[PDB]
Amino acid sequence: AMLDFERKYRVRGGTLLGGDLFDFWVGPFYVGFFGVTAIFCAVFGFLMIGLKAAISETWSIFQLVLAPPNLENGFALAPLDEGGLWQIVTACAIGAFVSWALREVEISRKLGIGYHIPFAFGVAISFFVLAQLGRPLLLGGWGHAFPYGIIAHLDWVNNVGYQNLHYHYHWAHMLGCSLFFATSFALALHGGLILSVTNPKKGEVVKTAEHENTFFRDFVGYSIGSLGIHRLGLALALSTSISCIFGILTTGPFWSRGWPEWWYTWWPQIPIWNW
Amino acid sequence: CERPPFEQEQTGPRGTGMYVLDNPRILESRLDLHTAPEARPMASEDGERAGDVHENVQVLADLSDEQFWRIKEEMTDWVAGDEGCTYCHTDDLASDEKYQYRVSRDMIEMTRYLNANWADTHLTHSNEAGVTCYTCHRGEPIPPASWHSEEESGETRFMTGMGDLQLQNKISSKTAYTAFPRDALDTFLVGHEGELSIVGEGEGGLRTATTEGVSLREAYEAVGLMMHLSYSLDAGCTLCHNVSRWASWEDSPKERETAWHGIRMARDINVNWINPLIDEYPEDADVLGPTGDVGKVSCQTCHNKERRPLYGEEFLELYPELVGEPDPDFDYLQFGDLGTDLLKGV
Amino acid sequence: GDAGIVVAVLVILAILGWPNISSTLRRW
Amino acid sequence: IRTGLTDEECQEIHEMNMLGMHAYWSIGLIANALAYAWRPFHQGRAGNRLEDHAPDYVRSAL
Amino acid sequence: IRTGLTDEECQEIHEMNMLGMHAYWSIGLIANALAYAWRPFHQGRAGNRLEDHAPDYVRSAL
Amino acid sequence: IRTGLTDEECQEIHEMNMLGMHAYWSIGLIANALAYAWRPFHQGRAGNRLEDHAPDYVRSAL
Amino acid sequence: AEYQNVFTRVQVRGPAEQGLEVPGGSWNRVGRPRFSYLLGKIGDAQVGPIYLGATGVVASLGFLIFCLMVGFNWLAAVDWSVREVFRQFWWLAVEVPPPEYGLRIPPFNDGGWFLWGLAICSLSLLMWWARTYIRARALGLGTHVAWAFAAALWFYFIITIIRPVAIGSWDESLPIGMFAHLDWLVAISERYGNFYYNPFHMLSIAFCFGSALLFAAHGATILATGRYNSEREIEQITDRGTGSERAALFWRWTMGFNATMESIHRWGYWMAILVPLVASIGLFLSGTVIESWYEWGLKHNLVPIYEELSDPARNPAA
Amino acid sequence: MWKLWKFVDFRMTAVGFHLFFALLAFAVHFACISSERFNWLEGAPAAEYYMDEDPGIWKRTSY
Amino acid sequence: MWKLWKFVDFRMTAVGFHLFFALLAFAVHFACISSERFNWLEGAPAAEYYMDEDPGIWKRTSY
Amino acid sequence: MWKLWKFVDFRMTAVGFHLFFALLAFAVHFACISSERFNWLEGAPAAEYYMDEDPGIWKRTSY
Amino acid sequence: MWKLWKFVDFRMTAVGFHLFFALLAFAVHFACISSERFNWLEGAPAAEYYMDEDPGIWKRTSY
Ligand code: A1LZM
Ligand code: A1LZM
Ligand code: A1LZM
Ligand code: A1LZM
Ligand code: A1LZM
Ligand SMILES: C/C=C1/c2cc3[nH]c4c(c3C)C(=O)[C@H](C(=O)OC)c4c3nc(cc4[nH]c(cc(n2)[C@@H]1C)c(C(C)=O)c4C)[C@@H](C)[C@@H]3CCC(=O)OC/C=C(/C)CCC[C@H](C)CC/C=C(\C)CCCC(C)C
Ligand code: HEC
Ligand code: HEC
Ligand SMILES: [Fe+3]
Repeated sequence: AMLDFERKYRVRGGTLLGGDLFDFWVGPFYVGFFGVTAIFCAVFGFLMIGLKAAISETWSIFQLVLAPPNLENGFALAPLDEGGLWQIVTACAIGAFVSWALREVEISRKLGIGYHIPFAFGVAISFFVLAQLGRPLLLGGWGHAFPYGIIAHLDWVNNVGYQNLHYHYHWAHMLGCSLFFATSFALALHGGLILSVTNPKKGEVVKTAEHENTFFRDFVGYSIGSLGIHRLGLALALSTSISCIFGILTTGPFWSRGWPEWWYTWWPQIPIWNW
Repeated sequence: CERPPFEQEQTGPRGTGMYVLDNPRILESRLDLHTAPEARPMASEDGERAGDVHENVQVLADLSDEQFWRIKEEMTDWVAGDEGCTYCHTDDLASDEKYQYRVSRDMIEMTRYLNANWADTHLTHSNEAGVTCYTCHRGEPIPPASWHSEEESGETRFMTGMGDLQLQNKISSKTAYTAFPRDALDTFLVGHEGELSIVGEGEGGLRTATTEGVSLREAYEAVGLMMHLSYSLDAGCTLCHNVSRWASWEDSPKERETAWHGIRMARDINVNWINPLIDEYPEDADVLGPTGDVGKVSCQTCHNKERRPLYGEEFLELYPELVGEPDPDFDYLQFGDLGTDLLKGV
Repeated sequence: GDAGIVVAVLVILAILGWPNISSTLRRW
Repeated sequence: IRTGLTDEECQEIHEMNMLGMHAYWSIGLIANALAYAWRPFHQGRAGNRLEDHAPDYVRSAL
Repeated sequence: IRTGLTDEECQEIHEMNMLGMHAYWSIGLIANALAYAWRPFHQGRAGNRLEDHAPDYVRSAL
Repeated sequence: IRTGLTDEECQEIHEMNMLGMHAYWSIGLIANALAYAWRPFHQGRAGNRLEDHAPDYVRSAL
Repeated sequence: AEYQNVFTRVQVRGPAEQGLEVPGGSWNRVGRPRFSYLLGKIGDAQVGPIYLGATGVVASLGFLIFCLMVGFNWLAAVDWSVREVFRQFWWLAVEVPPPEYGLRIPPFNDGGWFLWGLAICSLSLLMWWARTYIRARALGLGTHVAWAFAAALWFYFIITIIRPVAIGSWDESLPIGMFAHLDWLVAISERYGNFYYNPFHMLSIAFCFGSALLFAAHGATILATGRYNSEREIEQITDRGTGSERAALFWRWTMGFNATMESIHRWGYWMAILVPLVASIGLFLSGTVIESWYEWGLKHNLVPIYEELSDPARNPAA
Repeated sequence: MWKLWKFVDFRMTAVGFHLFFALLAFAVHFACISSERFNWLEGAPAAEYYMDEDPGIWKRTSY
Repeated sequence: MWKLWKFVDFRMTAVGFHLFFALLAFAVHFACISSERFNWLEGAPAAEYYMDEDPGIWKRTSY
Repeated sequence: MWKLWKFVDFRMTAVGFHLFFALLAFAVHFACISSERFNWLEGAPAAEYYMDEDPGIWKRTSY
Repeated sequence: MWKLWKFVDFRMTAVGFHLFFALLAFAVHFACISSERFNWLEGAPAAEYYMDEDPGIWKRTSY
């Protein structure tokens, strides 16, 4: 139940908050106080999701949604049957994500590694927070935040995108879709490169960093290298999450017309070609 | 760049994203464009008929003299612009030398028809508004949001050459500045063969052996028309839809239904009233479009980037002389849906 | 007609270009 | 750059290549002759569009 | 940069290259001559559009 | 910097380069002469738009 | 704070490495290796040399021919005004054939240029894939990069050729335009129900979001464990060090399970290349098997049902 | 051309021709399918069924 | 130019010419299909079928 | 220019010139295709077919 | 300026100038095609065809 080398690192300390009381492992998982709070928020939020499934009679992961209150509700606490369950689960999700990231900070301290992983997770959490708080603050109510349904939040994404007519044309959407595609492209390239170096044809020896460098130099003229590929990957995925922040915070709050009309508003009128 | 706050209208269930944000500052900036002029005082119906005290009066013959003068002054304030009476009139006030005179005669007929027949289904959705001359013209001879056929549907096509966008892939307010087909206004607000119900249905959501849908190009054209609808009403797709289920009328806000009639009404306006005006126009008139066509009526023509024309100002009671008698055989399904009986000439 | 000439030429080319016949012109 | 093949290996590969290319070439030529006799690939000056020769009731994809 | 090929290797490469280039060239010239005799590639001053020469009932994709 | 080629290698590269460029130049000049005699590339003052010369039932896609 | 392994503050330059010996490398490796200090901040500074292979050169030439066909069509669309091309750069496109041709290759200006460019672009992409394969093989590498490109190209061929052919119409294919191919996205999703209700769309987005997740997490993991030379991952795979151990233990203590230095790349490789693969499956089923993803997910209890609206819109056409 | 395998890898040449010919066989079969005259699957008539004489290919026919 | 292979890799040149000629054969065949006169797949008539005189190519014909 | 190959790589010069001339041949054929006068695939008439006189190029003709 | 190659790489300069001049020839030929007067592909008339006098360039002509 423990890795061949795991016990060698399973030491006390590294906790941000929890001391030695929560500083232990249950099976593979390190717990920590932030693990305790993450489990609390996760299980309570899932129990509120089940409560909405019960009250809405929607026992389908796909059809069940915790939607935020109505727009007329504003920032007020809603009835649990009118968006209050969504508010509870929003608090639970923020708490669980923050607790998970802080538990990862604890694990990083215990392993002596940098806090890059909880930082990247915190970038994703920052998207969630700015989407579920920043968009309500910009637009004046919890009802502008996306709901909690496996399929229904896709419907919210659909409707919020089509509120600006053609959401593809959103500048933040264009940049962020390019960034997601570049992230999957670079993950494919990087996994393929590492596996190609370490899994050549049968009978061939494992190649080196020189091999992979000259592979991408021969291939596309540039090789970003071992450190560069991971730096670029963290950058690409993070930047796509920041692009998601900008997209969710600008569609509506900072452009209520169509994003096609947004593009028409400035690009065709750029004076170097508007004549 | 835009800015909060916004006038919000939740058009669907909470959390679905079905709401419309309208910029209050933008509506304030378009307030001059979106408000009809102060109405003239009501004119008495008692008096000599306008067809008796004037030589060449036919469309307004059944009007009293005072009602006639009221509506003439209002039409001057609504279509004449800065040209005034001379816009439609020569030195002789009973002579139709100017095409504007006869076109305005047909326009009075069309406004009467619209207020008599399209009020129950489209023109009085929120308010007993109806339409006046100002609803489209907005004080100008040419309605600012009148549309012509694109200067690619009428051009000679170089079939084996280069650079044919197929009425797409170009900047146009007619598609809300999308790359969607620009001739969608011709396809749907003039033509009747166009299919707007582009979303697949199948059976069980499946392309059954009996399932026949529209082509992807027909989907392009319909989505372009829908972009025009959204542009015209200054709202998103959520104004009339849960975009997740476009084909579902039960999941769509009521504004879809009236929008439907608007589509047909535009077709009506274009087929029975606007296009037959081409005979009245001079052959080389500068007002005519690049394809030599009269400017047609679209959603934007009355919805000049506004949810309801002229802030839903009521004109049916305010201008009874612009309200005609209901057409005995009027049927909103006879504009290319159940048939083409009411689309004259097609 | 002309289709006959085309078919005959294609058949003749297949016969001449068949490996058993085309290889007779192999020179190394 | 050189492939390292000997003269004998190159000649063996070339015999196999001549067999493959020319067998495929003859089979394809016979196939195209058969398809050409079925329906000549190239229209005459009159063309071979159904709309220009068939009656109106004969549907054509145009 | 130098490919390292000897004069004799370059000459056998060039023998094959001349063979392939000129055989493809002659076959293509014959193919283009056949397609030109079928339908001349370049129109006269009158052109060769069907609309300008065919009756009205002959549909033209142009 | 320097490519490292000797004078003789540069001279034979230039022989082949002169041959290639000038053979292509002459073939292109002949081809452009043929295409120019077919249809002069440059219009006169009257132009060569069909709409300005054709009897106006001739379709001009211009 | 500690060094975050985000930028290389001190770059070192050796002799410009032409590359490991490959057949034809001495001739086909072109370009004096140039060192970008800006690129050296993140990764390797060296730019070039590039392999000037037959597949690479002809694929790049075909890409250029395709781009120039698109540009010439855009010019002829805007009366050969480069000014109007740049003004309408995002809107302009080489449009696909209309449905009345079906699978017929139409005249150039009725979608024939699109099919011409599709042939050129597809052949160029296949030559580029061949270059990927051959560049990997010449270095004694696995062809994993070639097969990731093959997954992406399989999706591309589904978008452009295979699925338009199966549907039987070229108008289903992707227009060559910035805004036009996004309009293709909208048209495909709305014509065929809703791709939000397409489970292969769901899975492809799961794998794209998870490519971002894994590649953020993996880049962060490698930058965090770069204190222990974990960025030299080939060594950590053949000679597992404390950096790979710490990465595995971080993820095991977080998630309960971890990967290895090689298996994390297996995970990321498959998570990435699954995006175009299940994407191709879902797109192909859209219009061949599935007519409406909304109706199909309604039958499968996948589509949520929301509160019935007060005063719904009634279809006036019954 | 037997000297070609002194300089061009035969294995890659044959693999590339087989791959390209699979691709091209698909492309050419599709080109036949796209033509109603040649789409055997749809099975449309040939215009020669309705012609009074042989159209030819080079026959220099006149209307 | 038999000396070109002293300075130009013949393997690249031959394989690249084959690749580019596959690409160009597709380009040119597609160009012919995109032409009504030259689309053998659609089989449109030639204008020479309806012309009473040879149009020529360089023949200085006049209307 | 025989000394240019002492300083300029004939490899890249020749390869890039062939690649660019392929691209330019396509570009020029596209320019001809886009021209009604010069599209041989369209086969439009030359205006000279309808002019009663030689337009010239530098002929300095007058209406 | 023969000493410029002591400080400025001639290969870089020549390659960059040829690349820029390819792009510039494309751009300038495009400028001509954009111009109605200079578009030989469309072949529009010159206004000098309808002028009864030389317009000049620097000539102080008055309407
Ligand atoms: C009509 C309409 C429409 C739309 C809509 C819209 C809107 C409104 C928006 C959007 C978006 C976008 N998108 Mg889209 N769309 C379209 C489409 C598309 C396409 C195609 C192909 O077509 C593409 C590719 C695209 C993509 C995209 C991207 C980019 C983005 C997304 C991503 C995100 O965000 O997430 C982000 C997210 C995130 C970060 C998340 C995080 C978690 C957390 C912490 C974690 C944790 C959790 C949990 C639960 C735990 C678990 C446990 C275990 C399991 C045990 N698109 C259409 C058009 N759009 C956004 C933005 O903007 O960005 C920029 C927004 O806002
Ligand atoms: C309808 C239907 C159809 C078809 C069909 C099919 C399928 C399905 C397939 C095929 C094929 C194939 N083809 Mg064919 N075709 C067709 C036509 C044709 C042509 C024309 C011209 O037209 C050609 C030339 C061909 C050819 C061929 C090859 C290339 C391949 C095989 C290879 C071989 O070896 O043979 C073999 C080879 C052979 C045949 C070749 C040869 C030369 C000769 C002597 C000379 C020439 C000429 C020219 C070009 C001029 C003329 C024209 C004019 C106008 C008078 N194809 C049609 C249209 N397909 C295959 C493939 O691709 O694989 C890959 C397949 O699968
Ligand atoms: C309709 C249809 C058609 C066709 C068809 C086809 C197909 C399908 C194919 C082809 C080809 C090919 N072609 Mg041909 N054509 C056509 C025309 C032409 C022309 C003109 C002029 O137009 C040219 C120049 C050509 C040429 C050629 C080559 C380059 C290639 C290769 C082959 C050879 O080698 O031959 C060989 C070569 C040859 C034939 C050539 C040579 C010089 C000569 C003596 C002289 C020159 C002149 C000039 C340019 C100017 C005149 C014009 C004017 C306007 C008067 N193509 C038509 C349009 N295709 C191929 C390819 O691409 O490969 C890849 C293919 O597949
Ligand atoms: C075996 C061996 C061999 C060879 C070799 C060799 C050597 C040594 C050399 C050469 C060459 C060569 N080529 Mg070759 N080849 C072969 C083949 C071939 C073929 C086939 C397919 O068969 C072909 C087609 C070929 C082509 C060529 C060309 C590219 C070149 C020439 C160029 C000229 O001349 O110019 C000349 C020309 C001139 C000066 C004139 C200029 C203009 C420019 C830009 C233009 C610009 C313009 C623009 C951009 C605008 C346009 C307009 C429109 C509106 C858009 N190859 C074989 C393989 N080769 C040269 C060069 O590169 O230079 C540098 C040299 O030296
Ligand atoms: C329509 C139709 C057309 C055409 C057609 C075609 C095709 C298809 C092709 C071609 C070509 C080519 N061209 Mg040509 N063209 C055309 C014209 C022209 C021109 C004018 C001026 O216009 C030029 C300058 C050219 C030129 C050339 C070259 C560069 C190349 C060849 C190479 C050589 O070397 O030759 C050879 C060369 C040559 C021919 C040339 C050179 C200088 C000379 C002496 C002198 C100059 C002068 C000037 C500029 C002045 C103007 C005046 C007026 C009055 C304003 N192109 C038309 C428009 N294409 C090719 C290419 O690109 O390849 C890449 C191809 O493919
Ligand atoms: C730019 C960087 C990114 C990035 C980076 C990164 N993400 C990381 C790490 C790093 C570095 C981790 O280190 C961490 C980990 O341990 O696994 C590898 C983690 C993780 N992310 C996960 C999901 C993920 N992430 C996504 C996006 C990115 N992730 C972006 C692209 C996406 C989407 C949609 O794109 C998803 C679904 C989990 C698997 C895991 C957290 C577990 C947790 O929160 O515990 C807490 C434990 C649980 C069970 C949470 C339950 C909490 C509430 C009460 C349950 C209800 C859930 C909601 C209300 C959410 C909305 C529902 C939608 C339907 C509307
Ligand atoms: C175009 C929109 C008009 C403007 C502006 C004005 N008039 Fe007009 N007028 C117009 C029409 C089409 C008609 C015919 C009405 C009918 O029922 O057929 C008229 C009618 C008159 C008349 C009576 C004609 C007659 O028989 O003598 C008069 C006297 C008249 N109009 C005057 C008039 C004045 C003074 C205006 C400016 C304030 C004016 N008209 C504006 C069309 C249009
Ligand atoms: C919208 C449905 C309209 C109403 C209501 C009225 N008019 Fe109109 N009118 C409309 C359009 C789209 C056009 C064509 C504009 C174009 O682009 O060509 C017109 C045209 C006229 C004209 C002629 C304009 C001109 O060429 O100068 C006149 C004189 C006119 N309309 C008068 C008119 C009057 C008097 C109306 C009220 C009774 C009226 N119109 C209503 C659209 C609409
Ligand atoms: Fe890695």
